[PDB]
Amino acid sequence: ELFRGVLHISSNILDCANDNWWCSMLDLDTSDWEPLTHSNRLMAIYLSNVASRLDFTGGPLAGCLYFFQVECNKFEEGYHIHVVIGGPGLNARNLTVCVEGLFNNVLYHLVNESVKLKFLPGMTTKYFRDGEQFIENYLMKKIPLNVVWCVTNIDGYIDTCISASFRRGAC
Ligand SMILES: [Mg+2]
Repeated sequence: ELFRGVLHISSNILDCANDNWWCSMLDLDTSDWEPLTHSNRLMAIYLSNVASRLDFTGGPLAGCLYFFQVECNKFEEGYHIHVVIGGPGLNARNLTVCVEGLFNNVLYHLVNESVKLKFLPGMTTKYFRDGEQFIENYLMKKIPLNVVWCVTNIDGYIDTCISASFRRGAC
C-alpha cells in the first residue's frame, strides 16, 4: 500500500544551484530517452540523489518502496515531482515530515540559498492509498519530455521506467 503526493519546485530554486549540483558526474542511462536539456539534467541529478540517499536511509524511511517522477509544469514555469511511497514505519502521521526532510537534505547540498519544499498529499475534501494504481494508470502512461525524469526501487519498474519506448507503448 503506497501513498501519493506532490512537491512543487519553482524555477527560482534552479537559479541557486551550486557546484555540487551542476558538476554532477552521473552517467544517466538515456539509451531509451530524449536528450535531456541542462535543467532537465539538473532535475534528473536531483532525483537520482534523492533516490540514492533514500536507498540507504534509516528510521521510518528504511525498507520503503518509492517511485518519483519529475515533470515540467503544464501551464507555468517550474517543475513538480509526483511522489509515490510506502513502507514499514510509514503512516499518515509522518508522511509529510519524512518526505520534506528527505528531499530537503538533498536539496541543501546543491543550493546556495535557504529553501524549503512543501509536500501536498493526495486527500479528499483522508490520505489516499492507491499509489500502485496511481503509478500504473497515470504516471507510467506519460511520454517524454512530458515526464522529465523518474527514479524507483520497485521491482518491475526498476528499468521499465526510464524507457521512452515502453511509455510510448501504453499510448
Ligand atoms: Mg503531473
